[PDB]
Amino acid sequence: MLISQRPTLSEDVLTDNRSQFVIEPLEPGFGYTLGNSLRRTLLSSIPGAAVTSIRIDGVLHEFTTVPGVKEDVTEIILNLKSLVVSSEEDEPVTMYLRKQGPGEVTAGDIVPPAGVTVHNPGMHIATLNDKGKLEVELVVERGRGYVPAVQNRASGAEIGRIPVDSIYSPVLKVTYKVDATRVEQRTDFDKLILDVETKNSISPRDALASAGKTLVELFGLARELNVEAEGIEI
Amino acid sequence: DGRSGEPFPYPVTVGYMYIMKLHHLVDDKIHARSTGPYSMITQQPLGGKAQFGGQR
DNA sequence: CGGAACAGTTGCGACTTAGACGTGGTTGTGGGAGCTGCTATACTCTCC
DNA sequence: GGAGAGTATAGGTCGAGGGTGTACCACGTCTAAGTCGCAACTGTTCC
RNA sequence: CCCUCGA
Repeated sequence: MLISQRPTLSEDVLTDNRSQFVIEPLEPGFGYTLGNSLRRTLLSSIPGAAVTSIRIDGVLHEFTTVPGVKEDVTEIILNLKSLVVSSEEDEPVTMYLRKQGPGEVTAGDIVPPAGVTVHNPGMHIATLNDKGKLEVELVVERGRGYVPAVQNRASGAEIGRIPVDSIYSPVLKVTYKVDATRVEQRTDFDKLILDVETKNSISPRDALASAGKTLVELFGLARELNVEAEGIEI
Repeated sequence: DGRSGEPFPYPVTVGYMYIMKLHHLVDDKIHARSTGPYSMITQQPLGGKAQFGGQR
């Protein structure tokens, strides 16, 4: 009906991968109407690339230790789930990692197939003595949000294939708070604070813009029921 | 949860209870004074909200 | 932006008053209400 | 000399809204209200 | 002050 005071969006950049955003002032109650939907949208609605399953040559039935490697199996899994990757293929793509002799195995040693990018090459993966070698295959896909491991279990799954939890979401952590701002006589107005931390694939800005886009479409589904319908315009 | 839309995790006890509005009401209570009437006797401020007094 | 000359208002100062208001006297009887339903402690008085 | 008794003291803070008059007469003594005149006193109006 | 009431 009416036209409120136009709320503004502002950004304070905490680090390269972290930022705070404030939307303010909001008509009282709207901070919570935007808040959880914006957080869950930032988390679950942005597509990204992640490791799904891995093959490690030399481990088949019992997954405990890899001969010639200091890290055990599940720690290699932890180091791999933290690998930051982008993919244009939209279909699952396998990448390979092999290293021999003494030294440190890092994400930089991965040979990317055409159309994928490892953004954290210096990330420590494993460490090898002279007798050991690490031959490991990775199946990277695209998706949204965070899918657990059991959902990555193939019904025809190969022997030795280890499914992992996949973090597709380029944003790592999002929290939100609703404070009170004062507009003239009203001290109960809503101010929305979003603390959002992403990977180095995306900036917080572009993540917020993407979530806003897909939200505008989503509620556009409702707007389109009647385009004559009158609502708050500001 | 009306704010987040998420359901609360456990069943909460709900029902209908008979509630009364008691005769202690903010409108009769809130009082404040900068300066005001003083007692002619002790030359201290008066007291009570009706007299626009100060707090003891 | 002075100093008399001249003409309107309070305002103090009397006096009549009419009524409240306090004084004359005052002569058979005729002595209050209210309560006591607090506890505990220190210390002078006072009966012995 | 010394013991009971009789008397003295103390006993939470801050707030809100309410809350009072039997009883002599027949009178003089004074006062509580006055209307009403001159001074005394305010004001214009000049030259 | 008292009555009555709130913490």
